[PDB]
Amino acid sequence: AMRQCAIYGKGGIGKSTTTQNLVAALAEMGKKVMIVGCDPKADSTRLILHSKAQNTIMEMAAEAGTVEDLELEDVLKAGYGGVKCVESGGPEPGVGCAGRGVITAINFLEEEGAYEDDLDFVFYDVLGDVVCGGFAMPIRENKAQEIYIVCSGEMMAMYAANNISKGIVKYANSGSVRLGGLICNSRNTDREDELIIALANKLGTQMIHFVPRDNVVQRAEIRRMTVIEYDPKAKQADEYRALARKVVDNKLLVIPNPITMDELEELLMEFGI
Amino acid sequence: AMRQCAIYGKGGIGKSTTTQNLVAALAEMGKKVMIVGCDPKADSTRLILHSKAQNTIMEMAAEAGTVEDLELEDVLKAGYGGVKCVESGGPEPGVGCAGRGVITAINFLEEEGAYEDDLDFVFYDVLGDVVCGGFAMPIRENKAQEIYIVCSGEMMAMYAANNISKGIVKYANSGSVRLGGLICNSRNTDREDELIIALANKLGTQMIHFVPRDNVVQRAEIRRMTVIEYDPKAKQADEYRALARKVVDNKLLVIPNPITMDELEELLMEFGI
Ligand SMILES: Nc1ncnc2c1ncn2[C@@H]1O[C@H](COP(=O)(O)OP(=O)(O)O)[C@@H](O)[C@H]1O
Ligand SMILES: Nc1ncnc2c1ncn2[C@@H]1O[C@H](COP(=O)(O)OP(=O)(O)O)[C@@H](O)[C@H]1O
Ligand SMILES: [Mg+2]
Ligand SMILES: [Mg+2]
Repeated sequence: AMRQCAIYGKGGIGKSTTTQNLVAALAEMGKKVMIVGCDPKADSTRLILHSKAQNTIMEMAAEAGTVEDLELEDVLKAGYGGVKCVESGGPEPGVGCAGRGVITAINFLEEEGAYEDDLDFVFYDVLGDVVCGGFAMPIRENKAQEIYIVCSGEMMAMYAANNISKGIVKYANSGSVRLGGLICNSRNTDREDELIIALANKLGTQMIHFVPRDNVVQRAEIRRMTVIEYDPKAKQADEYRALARKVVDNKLLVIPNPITMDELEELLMEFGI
Repeated sequence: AMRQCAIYGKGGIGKSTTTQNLVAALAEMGKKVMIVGCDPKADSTRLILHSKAQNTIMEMAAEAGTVEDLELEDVLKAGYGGVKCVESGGPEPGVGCAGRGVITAINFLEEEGAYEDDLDFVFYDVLGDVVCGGFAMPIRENKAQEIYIVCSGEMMAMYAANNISKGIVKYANSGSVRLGGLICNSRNTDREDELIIALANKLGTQMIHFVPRDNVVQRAEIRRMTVIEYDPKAKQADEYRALARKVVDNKLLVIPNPITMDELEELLMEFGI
């Protein structure tokens, strides 16, 4: 078996930094992991591959003729800890549907046998500002059973978490997609941990980890690495190791309870952020 | 004539706060303005209307039967300074296309004669994390001739500005949609103004104004008002008045020059943010 997890959240909140560092810690632990980038920014694998980014399935299919002319060994690339990496891509802005590459990529990976038994985890890194088209497909089509939402005390980040939760509820009658937890990516504000714990409780889930804001992230990313690889002794490395451990051990997967706008505003008012 | 302007940018960057405060300053100046909300969050008019939010065209059409059973006087609501307000709405998460309500709303407003000659400005407040579907329609279908992008020194906010610019270039052979400027909504970081000026120059536009981060915004919004209405003597009120004046006087509308990821990273590296 393998656990299929998707990391959702608003743009800029820390999905790709958190996912790649979490996955590096899992690989350091001995797990076999694949990352599938589902964000048109297409830089969700650069820290594993030590790269600028990664050429996308959409791009490679266009140069090869069809997606059928691609081989899995041409598209999947291995980096730190043997983590396997692939990027979906998407159409250029103003053209088509921004999420159409996610559908092409996930179907290609399934057909070409990328979901080999020795994998322990697959992580999809998914744009979450809209929940439609290919960005909704991991939920609609039962591709990611465990959704973890990266957020912060920022109202827009919590709004996005509630919006993604509504999409999970909408498809609860089919498949087995569930909310596994919230990950707080700190803005270095007071009581922020308590705020995200309270939001998780209202939704029916948990805060799986509070990730501190730490400048070592920027120093590692300037060098195209995870903190795990760049400085294994860093305090922040131990934070990602704690997050990875709790994801491995997590057994709470729920159909969430989305909240009203009044509840959100009451949370922010109360915690004085 | 009326000037048709759209405010784009990543989620949470300050589109709705900036737009409503800019428009309030325009109304204080004697201009007649309409705001059209084109973001599914649907709170783009609350500070003009002193409201929680505003019921959307999608919602009202569903309760009335069809969009044809709606009258313009039922949908448009006037608030501070006589500013007229309407919200598009959108489908619930996981269902349909998140931008489909924008198409319905703009077509309804055009057909029902909302673009009456005495209007001086229309502002569309548009989600900009993806440029597709209804969110691309103001550009694709020539609805907003003047695009102003709210951003900040945050890499994701500048990436979004570049992405929106690519969509403008894609439709430059038809209609007259142009980039009018960047608005820096400060994160209170050093040389941030210089950073956004440099980005604007690379794209071929200008920084039309640097909006400071000021807690009076939160104090005004807790009371469902613009800063213009809440505290007309505030320093921040004068900032929005300066922004409004420069939008009125702006004559630079360009087909922008999108930049590469290397150029963006060089900007951040250089300005040491
Ligand atoms: N815990 C953290 N501490 C410091 N910087 C962070 C942290 N998490 C994310 N960042 C920075 O935030 C920016 C955006 O993160 P990213 O993972 O690219 O967001 P997303 O993938 O959600 O768009 C990156 O520059 C990243 O280095
Ligand atoms: N200049 C500013 N100073 C202080 N707070 C701001 C400023 N601009 C925006 N905000 C706050 O940022 C948050 C998001 O702004 P908003 O306009 O709702 O973003 P968007 O419409 O782009 O999603 C709001 O809570 C708003 O009060
Ligand atoms: Mg990312
Ligand atoms: Mg808004």
